[PDB]
Amino acid sequence: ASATRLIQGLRNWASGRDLQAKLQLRYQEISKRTQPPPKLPVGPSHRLSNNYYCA
Amino acid sequence: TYKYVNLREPSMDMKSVTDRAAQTLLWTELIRGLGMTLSYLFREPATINYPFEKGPLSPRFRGEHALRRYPSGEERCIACKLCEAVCPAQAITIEAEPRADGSRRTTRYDIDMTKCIYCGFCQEACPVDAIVEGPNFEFSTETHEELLYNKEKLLNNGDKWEAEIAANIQADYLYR
Amino acid sequence: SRGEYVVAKLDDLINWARRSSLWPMTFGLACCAVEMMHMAAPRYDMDRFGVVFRASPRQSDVMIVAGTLTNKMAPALRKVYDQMPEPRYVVSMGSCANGGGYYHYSYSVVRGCDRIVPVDIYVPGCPPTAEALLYGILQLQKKIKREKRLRIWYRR
Amino acid sequence: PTVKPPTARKFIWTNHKFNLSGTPQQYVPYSTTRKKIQEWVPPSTPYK
Amino acid sequence: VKQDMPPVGGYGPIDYKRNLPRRGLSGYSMFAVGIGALLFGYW
Amino acid sequence: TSVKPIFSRDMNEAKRRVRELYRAWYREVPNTVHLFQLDISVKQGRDKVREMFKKNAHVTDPRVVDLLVIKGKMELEETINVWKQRTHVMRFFHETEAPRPKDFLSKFYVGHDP
Amino acid sequence: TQLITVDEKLDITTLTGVPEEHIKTRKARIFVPARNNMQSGVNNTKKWKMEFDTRERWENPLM
Amino acid sequence: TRPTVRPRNDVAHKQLSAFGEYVAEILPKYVQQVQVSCFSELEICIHPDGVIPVLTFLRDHSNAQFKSLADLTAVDIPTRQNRFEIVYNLLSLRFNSRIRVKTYTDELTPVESSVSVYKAANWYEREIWDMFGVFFANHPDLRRILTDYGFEGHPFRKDFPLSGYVELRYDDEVKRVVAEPVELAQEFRKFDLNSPWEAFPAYRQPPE
Amino acid sequence: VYDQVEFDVPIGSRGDCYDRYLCRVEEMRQSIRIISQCLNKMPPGEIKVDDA
Amino acid sequence: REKMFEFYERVSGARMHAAYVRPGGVHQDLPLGLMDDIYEFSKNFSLRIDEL
Amino acid sequence: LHHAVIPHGKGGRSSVSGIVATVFGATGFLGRYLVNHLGRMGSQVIVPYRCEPYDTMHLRPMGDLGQIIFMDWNGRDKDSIRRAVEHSNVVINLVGREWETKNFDFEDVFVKIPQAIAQVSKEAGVEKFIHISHLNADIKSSSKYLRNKAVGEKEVRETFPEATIIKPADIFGREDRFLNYFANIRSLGKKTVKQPVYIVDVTKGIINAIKDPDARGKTFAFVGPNRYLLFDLVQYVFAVAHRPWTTRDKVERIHTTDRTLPHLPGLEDLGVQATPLELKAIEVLRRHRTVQPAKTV
Amino acid sequence: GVRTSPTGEKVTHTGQVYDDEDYRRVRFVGRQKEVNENFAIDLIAEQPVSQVGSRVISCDGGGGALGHPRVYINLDKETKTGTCGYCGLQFRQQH
Ligand SMILES: NC(=O)C1=CN([C@@H]2O[C@H](COP(=O)(O)OP(=O)(O)OC[C@H]3O[C@@H](n4cnc5c(N)ncnc54)[C@H](OP(=O)(O)O)[C@@H]3O)[C@@H](O)[C@H]2O)C=CC1
Ligand code: SF4
Ligand code: SF4
Ligand code: SF4
Ligand SMILES: [Zn+2]
Repeated sequence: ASATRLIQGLRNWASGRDLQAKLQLRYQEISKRTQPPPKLPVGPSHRLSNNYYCA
Repeated sequence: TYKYVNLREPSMDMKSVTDRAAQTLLWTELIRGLGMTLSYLFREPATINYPFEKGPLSPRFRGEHALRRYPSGEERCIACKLCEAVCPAQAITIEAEPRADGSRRTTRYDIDMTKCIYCGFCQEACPVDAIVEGPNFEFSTETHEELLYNKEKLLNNGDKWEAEIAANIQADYLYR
Repeated sequence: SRGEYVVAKLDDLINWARRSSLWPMTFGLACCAVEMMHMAAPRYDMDRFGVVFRASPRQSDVMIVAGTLTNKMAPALRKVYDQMPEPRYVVSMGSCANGGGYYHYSYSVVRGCDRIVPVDIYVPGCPPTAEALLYGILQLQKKIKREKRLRIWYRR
Repeated sequence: PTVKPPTARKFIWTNHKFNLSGTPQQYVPYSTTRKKIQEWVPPSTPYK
Repeated sequence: VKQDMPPVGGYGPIDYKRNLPRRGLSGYSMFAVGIGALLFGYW
Repeated sequence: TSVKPIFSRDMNEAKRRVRELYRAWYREVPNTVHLFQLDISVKQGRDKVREMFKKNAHVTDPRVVDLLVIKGKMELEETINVWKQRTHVMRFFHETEAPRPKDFLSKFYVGHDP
Repeated sequence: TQLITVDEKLDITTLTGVPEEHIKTRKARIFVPARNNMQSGVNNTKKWKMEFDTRERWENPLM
Repeated sequence: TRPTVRPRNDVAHKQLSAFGEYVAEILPKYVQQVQVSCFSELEICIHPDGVIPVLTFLRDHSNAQFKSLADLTAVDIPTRQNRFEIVYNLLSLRFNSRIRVKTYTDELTPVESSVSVYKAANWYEREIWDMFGVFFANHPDLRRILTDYGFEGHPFRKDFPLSGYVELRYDDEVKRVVAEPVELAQEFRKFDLNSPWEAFPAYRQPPE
Repeated sequence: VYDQVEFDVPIGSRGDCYDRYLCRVEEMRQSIRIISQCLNKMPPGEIKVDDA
Repeated sequence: REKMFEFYERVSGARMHAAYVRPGGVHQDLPLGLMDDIYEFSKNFSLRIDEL
Repeated sequence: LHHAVIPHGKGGRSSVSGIVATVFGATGFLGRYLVNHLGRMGSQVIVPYRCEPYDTMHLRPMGDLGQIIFMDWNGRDKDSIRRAVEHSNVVINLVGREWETKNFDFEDVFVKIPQAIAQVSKEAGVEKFIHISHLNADIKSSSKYLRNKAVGEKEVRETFPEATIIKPADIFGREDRFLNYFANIRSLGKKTVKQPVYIVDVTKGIINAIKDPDARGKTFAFVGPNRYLLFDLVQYVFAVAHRPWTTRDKVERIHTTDRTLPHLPGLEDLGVQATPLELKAIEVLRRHRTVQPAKTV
Repeated sequence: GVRTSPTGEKVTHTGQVYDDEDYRRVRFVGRQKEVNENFAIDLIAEQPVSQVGSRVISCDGGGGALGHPRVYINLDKETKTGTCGYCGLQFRQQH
């Protein structure tokens, strides 16, 4: 994304496609490496009543 | 539900015939391939500068093994032999005896780093988070015998990498 | 004296030449060969260190054993190792080449490639990452740098 | 670690050491267990 | 509960079809260009 | 007690097959020695062939010796074509193996193995 | 008749590929395993097991 | 039993039972047993002499059309006097179905080769001969396919140990790779993990 | 859940290597299609079976 | 391919041999922010297939 | 006898043989064969090396894990010798050079170094010391090599009365300098008589001298089963090889006849059958290719 | 609390040290024997005992899910403190 406009134009002409729309090099658009802590849900068997294992 | 790759009949009118013959005689698609490889020349390469730049990793990464301690100096392993029972490669050897104050502690804890497949079953079978797979991966040795860790080597690895292993465990323990 | 200085400088020159043009051959046996291919990818770029991609066995310097060495494959490995010109080096990649790994107790797996060829660098992992094999290659370069062949020749 | 420093513990190394392979400080494996079978030391006095 | 989930409106478009630009002149145009270059050179 | 035969109905045709396999091995031993650049003579190879046939010579079941002839034929075909290397041919001769003691006293001296 | 008569004892030792000193010097033991006295379950005493005598185990000089 | 139990298919079970009756009634000369499992899989256990007719019928019948041979396997069960169980897995693309044909043989009895029906059987039963020592009569080219060139013994049998009888190492005196009797630095540790309590009462065997 | 996603199946016509290569390229495209559909239809809930 | 290996490592901790899909489901849940990266990668993969 | 030195196993690669051997000059040819024979039994081998470790790379795969210990040593430094031999129970001496150089002449190689090694191994309490001499060693010999070897043998015997002194005649093998010398010279024939001995027989004799408790203080002479003249030996070597570095000291040693010592015990007293040259000449000289046997006196 | 030997070899926390006449000390010649200088038995001895006013106490090692499984310790005996079986921490009743 640091390329000049002339190099971008030559690159797009020789490739035939708009390469700047879909760049293969990742930038600040991806998610952060530090995330807030999660809270995962529990399954259907996490019940206090009517939870007999033989059923 | 399905599609017909390569079932396009060629047109037989003079326009299509002259287009195909001009493509044959003047080498159009060869110029297309040349030009696109030229366009790929003028892009910034994806090469990082190792060892000054490192590839991205995750807190779940499985590298070198380590033995942890409680936040009082006492080691966490209580010689329950679950890690050597679950080890798919039989890389762990454990021998235990009661020590001087009667605690249940190991006297021998060997991990063969040439047998281990780095699968992480031991760190998830541990009930006390004693054995871990640390984030270190650059530990190549010049000798085979340097890859046969005893208890002292693993304890030293834990003391060396605690400040990172504890942070990775703090980041990941809510997904377990 | 003068002679020790001359042989020290010549040793530095030949070690710099040898360590900065390591041409590898790769035994594409198993998973670890796919990880070797991933170290030859644009991200890690083995070529930028002077380490070419897939050199011939008759002109390579370092031989990389990436995968499992079975009983049916070991004499071929020894035959390929014997034809390499000196100075030749061997790098063992992954647990299968280090000590057998997952298939250590198998009936048809050689328990380590060091039972067939001499091995200089052991790269641990299953598979060791491309970062780890790059580290092993650079450690091999460090090992080549501190060689003392001409000093040993002068002292003898 | 200038923003979020790690937790300070007394057993954590204060001096980080790099890969010591091929050095005199390299790791040498050994058995950490003691002897299993105890031998019979013969008496130092003659039977006379 | 907090979980890794898609958004309410989903994600954006993602292409999966072949895309070839079909650029350049026709057969007649390129043949005319070559013949004109030949005539200029011969002249 | 009736069983399905493999190739031989009784012992005579089985003995003929053993004879033919021995003739083929005896013929091929010089070519095997020459092509593989072995360090043995032709006589040592023929003695090894005869030793294997004599070791395997206490069997009276026609189907068992039919399977033995079949496996010997596979080994002979494996050697006629260059599929074995020099190590596979020389694995019949245990040169690097230490001589195992046989009498009681030496086995008593070296270990607990009976 | 596609069915021949073999009146000899069944012996397949020449085909198994086992070395002879692991045949003539080994003692097989055929037994029903004892119930473990630490447990009251009897599911492990249903099948016959055949095993072999224990040979020498020594200590590795390295580890 | 909704969330954590696998749902049961009954239409497929009925269809497979009907087709098992159909096959066992068309071929009574070789078919010995027909069963349909809990998860709707049809197994037809036949006599070893009728391997070619049963497979040719299942390949060529208008109501079978089992044109694909997926897998061919032998299983070693030492307590049976016919210890080897040879298993054919067939797939029918016309009816979108799968079938299993099982037969038995011991060490010394050969089995008729099914190369003349399915062409994958060539390499499949070459591997079966290599691993279990089961001879296949009327084979085009029967040799070893996976083991070492000088290997003695069949490794997938259950009396063959996990680690073999020989191991390879390079000897400098003879300048060659040599085979020696096997010695392990660490013995493979055997684990007795079987629980002494019965798990599934539905599979309980009657007492003697 | 492969019956809840929509995709096409590439079918060759000549049995050569070129048709198989085209089939693999089209399978890449259909895999991208299924990936987008799986992203848009991810449900909440637990990840292991609750039979402990 | 290296990007997809990064996805594998983020979800399991190993680049190639994840040992992630286990009988009963999967071993660990997806971390937060993974599917956005999957969406971006799949958004550009069409142009990657087009260039190949 | 310590508990860790009692032998165990079946004599394989992973076994324990109870032999802790320090092999000086193990980077050569006889030392290479001896380390190969020692490592396959499962013996602890200490290799003190002088050269680059790249040359000891070939010795590395000759034993199990932890069974070969490489360490640096100096010829004129007794501290390295004491560092090497203080934990072993047998010390083998194979230090030699066919030529003298600027830093080490024949008196340094054959007299001073064996004397220092034997004295240190005596002071370290080593039970067995084996020193490899030459057969034609004589105090009045015309060659400096044999005179210095005889002097060094006498010094080793006088400083270590329990030392075993071995006199090989002439050793031929894959990496030797005897048959490879004659094949590569493309030096003449005279009335010289020789009985060369195979390298494997010499190695087996050394191993059996280590094992046998009655070989302490003896002096063995290892010779081959056949005595050849020099001229027909050279002709036989040239005929086998399909062929129709040197010094004047090597010229003198070639033209020196192999002496006969019936009083000294040989290979037959250690239980070793000597291999004749006709069985191994093709193996040695197949590399030189691009036969009637020699006459035995 | 490391300890040395008359040989000069360090003694590990498990009590292992090679004998003086043992030949296996040759592996450390020119190299070093790695031991851990932090002895856990000496380190857990410095922790003060915690005094509580209940008949029983519960221990999870601190950190909740990041510790050991939660156990319950009885404090009926007055002659001795109650040591946790996992973490080694000891407790004493106030009365
Ligand atoms: N035909 C024969 O070979 C016979 C040999 N012998 C004796 O057997 C012994 C071994 O013979 P061989 O293998 O052929 O000879 P080599 O030259 O091949 O080996 C001699 C060894 O001694 C080492 N060495 C030589 N000089 C010195 C020195 N000044 N300081 C330290 N190490 C040194 C060499 O080490 P490096 O290469 O690292 O420098 C080498 O490993 C010798 O003592 C020789 O006299 C006796 C009779 C016959
Ligand atoms: S990561 Fe897996 S193979 Fe390695 S020690 Fe742990 S359980 Fe064993
Ligand atoms: S699972 Fe944990 S507590 Fe149990 S023996 Fe292994 S490391 Fe120790
Ligand atoms: S070490 Fe692991 S990744 Fe490498 S070849 Fe072996 S099984 Fe595959
Ligand atoms: Zn606690």
